[PDB]
Amino acid sequence: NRRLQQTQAQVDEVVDIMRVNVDKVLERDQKLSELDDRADALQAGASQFETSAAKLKRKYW
Amino acid sequence: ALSEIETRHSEIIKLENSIRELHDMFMDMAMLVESQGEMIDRIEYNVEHAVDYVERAVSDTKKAVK
Amino acid sequence: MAGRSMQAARCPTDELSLSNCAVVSEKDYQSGQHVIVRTSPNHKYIFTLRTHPSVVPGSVAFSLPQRKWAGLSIGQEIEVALYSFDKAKQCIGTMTIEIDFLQKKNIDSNPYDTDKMAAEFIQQFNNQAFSVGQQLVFSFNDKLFGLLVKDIEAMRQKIEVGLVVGNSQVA
Amino acid sequence: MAGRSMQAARCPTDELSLSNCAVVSEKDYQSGQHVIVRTSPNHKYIFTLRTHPSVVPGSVAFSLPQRKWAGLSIGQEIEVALYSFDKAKQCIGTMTIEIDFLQKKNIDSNPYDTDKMAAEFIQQFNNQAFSVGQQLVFSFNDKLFGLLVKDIEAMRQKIEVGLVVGNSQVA
Amino acid sequence: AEAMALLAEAERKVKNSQSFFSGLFGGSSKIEEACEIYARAANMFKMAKNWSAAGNAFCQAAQLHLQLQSKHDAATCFVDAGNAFKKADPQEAINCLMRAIEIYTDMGRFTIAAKHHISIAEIYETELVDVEKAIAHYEQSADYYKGEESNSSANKCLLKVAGYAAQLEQYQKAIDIYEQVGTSAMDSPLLKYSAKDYFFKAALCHFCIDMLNAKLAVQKYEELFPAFSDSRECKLMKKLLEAHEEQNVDSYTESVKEYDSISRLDQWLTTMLLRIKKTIQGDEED
Amino acid sequence: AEAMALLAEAERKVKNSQSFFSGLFGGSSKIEEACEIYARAANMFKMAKNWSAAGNAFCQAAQLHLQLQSKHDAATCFVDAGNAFKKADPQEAINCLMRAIEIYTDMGRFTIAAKHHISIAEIYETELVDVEKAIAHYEQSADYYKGEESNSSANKCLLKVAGYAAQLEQYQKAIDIYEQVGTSAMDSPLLKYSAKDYFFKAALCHFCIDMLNAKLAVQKYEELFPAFSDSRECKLMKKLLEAHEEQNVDSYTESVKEYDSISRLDQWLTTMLLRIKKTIQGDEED
Repeated sequence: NRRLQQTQAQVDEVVDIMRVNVDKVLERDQKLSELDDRADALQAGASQFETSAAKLKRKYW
Repeated sequence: ALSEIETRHSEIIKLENSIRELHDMFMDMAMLVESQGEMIDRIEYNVEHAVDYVERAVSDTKKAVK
Repeated sequence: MAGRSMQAARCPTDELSLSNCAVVSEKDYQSGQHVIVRTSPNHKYIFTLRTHPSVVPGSVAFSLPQRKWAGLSIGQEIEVALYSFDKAKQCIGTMTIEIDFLQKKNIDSNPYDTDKMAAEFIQQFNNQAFSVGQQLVFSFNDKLFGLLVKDIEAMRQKIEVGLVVGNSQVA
Repeated sequence: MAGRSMQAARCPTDELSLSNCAVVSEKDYQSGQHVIVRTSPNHKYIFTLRTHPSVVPGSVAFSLPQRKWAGLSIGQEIEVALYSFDKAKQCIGTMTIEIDFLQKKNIDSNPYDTDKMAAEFIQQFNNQAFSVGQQLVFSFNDKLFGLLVKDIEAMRQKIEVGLVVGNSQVA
Repeated sequence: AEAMALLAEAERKVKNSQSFFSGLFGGSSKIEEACEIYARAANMFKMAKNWSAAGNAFCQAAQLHLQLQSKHDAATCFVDAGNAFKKADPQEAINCLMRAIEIYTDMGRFTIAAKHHISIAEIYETELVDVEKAIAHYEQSADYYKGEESNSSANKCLLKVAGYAAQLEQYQKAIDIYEQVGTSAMDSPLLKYSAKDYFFKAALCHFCIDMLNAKLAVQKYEELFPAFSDSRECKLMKKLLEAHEEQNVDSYTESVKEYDSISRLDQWLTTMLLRIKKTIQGDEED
Repeated sequence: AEAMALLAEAERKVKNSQSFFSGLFGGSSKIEEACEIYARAANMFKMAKNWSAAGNAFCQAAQLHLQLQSKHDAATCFVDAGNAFKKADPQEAINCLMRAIEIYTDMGRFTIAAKHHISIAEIYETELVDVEKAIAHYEQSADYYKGEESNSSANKCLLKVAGYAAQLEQYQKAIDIYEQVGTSAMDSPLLKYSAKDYFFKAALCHFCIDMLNAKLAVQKYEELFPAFSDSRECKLMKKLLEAHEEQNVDSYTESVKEYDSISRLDQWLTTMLLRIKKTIQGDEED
């Protein structure tokens, strides 16, 4: 009977951990999401700049 | 004693399923680790590429003055 | 005498470990003087010194019992300072001690003459410092025991720390 | 024979420590010769030499059991001189030995056939010197013991020191 | 390449050019150079483990950066300074951070304003020990997170707010927070598992309520026998509510003794359970 | 398309221009061109599985890149070179990394410096078998991580440090590390769990202490029966302490004999358990 209640809380001990782990995946949701979109809009404003730079090249080179 | 084998039962069933709930988390979590593992596939993609566009930007600008 | 920093160490041989004396170096103190080891703002203990070649200058060595009574730790820096008793009031004349086999690994059912114990006790633990509740080891016939001071009387007032002398009775 | 001063060291390994042989260097003596350690006018001990590629020239290594018998310490001055026994009246033919577990924490109740011990004892401690009251360790079936020569007899004549041979019976 | 050397040149560089120095032009070009200098100094200062020097160095480069008009990277420098002083020996750990947020806030950067807002409330509690000022921050910060729809962090902060609000006697103002973060958690079939603890806390926090605020919150909670996660929330609670409505400080203290086996009580719970045990004792023999 | 061809064109141009060659402007672009060349060469070398050549080629492109003005992209190249030599057959894998960090370090970049610093020590142990230098790196790197208030990684490194430091002989230097990583583990209730093992390790490490350094470290510990996890920490320790204080090399060896059932004995523990097992025998016959 001892080994029984012994294993009980031990399992629950891991359950309490998953809790924190779940709170960790939520953080990885906020970051990736917003960031992935920002860095994605980066190539947009970066590409355009590379374009205008091409003009500065054909007039100053 | 019946009071033991019985208490054991209700306790074991309250031990396995206690893992069930935990098992459910490993399920959702794993499904999320792979889910969010997609964004990273784009992050790595964008990042390096963003450096390619910027690298071409810093080059032309420098040669636009020389 | 005012005070000086030192470092705890381990007891050199076994004999000194059976004398309940703080083994020190011959370049710092001398065998016979008393000191008050300071560990914490609320921990003051008194020991008896006994020099030995093995000892390293700037470090005091204690035995297992002592180190388990003062709560020391080899590595920690303690503040040792000389101490002098008021013999004309602190000398011990009658002190009760609790004895019991130190190691239950060598317990026997053989009788031990106490009359020959108190005689050898003062014969080895003479002119030394003892406190109430202090723990140490006694070597009777090369047999280790566990002593524990319970009550101390002078030559009648009861004190906490005393100085066992020649004419000192023990129970 | 002139006798040269040596320095007491520690036995190389535990193998030679179970043979009770004064381990020396091949650059000094040779396996088989006998020597007599001298620490004082009233203290003469005889040991059996056994070279080993781990001995320092000008020093003899002794095992703990030997040091607890001849009263030797690691780092003391001693004089060693060649000793030639008299195979005419000093040969061992019957030597009683007091055997007992060396390690008090390895005592069992298993049976040990003596007939097997005597045969293995002479097959390992052959052509060696054994004195009365000498202490050593015996390795029987990977088990440490504490032998103690109580009496020695020549091929009945009692002797203080003898030389175990191939046809030597032990009890 | 010496720290002091750089600090010096930096000084000779940072100064509105005028007279012979100014010549024909100048301005930002100089002050910027100085910024890079001090940063280069702060670098080797954190090297030799001076910290104090490194931190103050970053403060220099940062403040100078503002004198050039570049709040962004400036504030970031303010962060390097804050992290320096924090993991250093002097103070300023709090000032730098406030000086960083004042920038991230007006510049229209709340995502970060809250990121360091929580670090701030974390230091103002674990260091300064100013719970009343920490809560103000944990809160306003959660407000921002809620604006970014970062429900998660919003909850992280709310949990902090209520958690310390209960230690600060603010029990009712804590349960309200648990009710909100509790209702704003059921929406996600991933927080249902965590939504328990919220109800447990809210049902434990008592603003000395005489009615059944707890006997009601325990009911609002949906439980069934087949639960095993629930066994660590209301099952106990109900037994505590009866142990309070009956002034029995033996059934409550025995139940906390049993429950303290299948699920250990953190410092928080202990402090509150103790506070409730006291509301019972101080009411019995009396 | 030929490596040996590009390697040739890359050399005859990587020469500081002067006189008539210089023409009008310098050659900050020439050096960069050569770099792209060697990169393309090392590129095909890695295709021909000639790794060694790829590595030395990258070393060339890297070194040249520094001769320009780009420490960043250079250091990264040093990393490519190390990756090659590492998966390759020659050495140099260690040099490239030292140079890489050299740059990330002088640039002010400690985060990434430590990222490669641990990689370094990890190579200097499981490969070069240089634990004495590996610890030096695991440590300095953990210091950098601690400088970035990144407790998480800082501990990852410290564990390595103390772990192998105990294998060597550094027991006190190990326990100290466990005490630090232990105290800096309780602040975060998300590590509460692991905190045991730290105390188990620290209590096992014995710098030849004949006292109750461990009996006192186990007393300082916060176990409490109701909590189960601890069962795999101090419980055993107590029994071992008794088996040490009674010079019983049987009770200790039997205790570890039983504990290996309820809890698997990893290599580390074993090596140390045997070491303590030797301290006991080395006290029985002394």
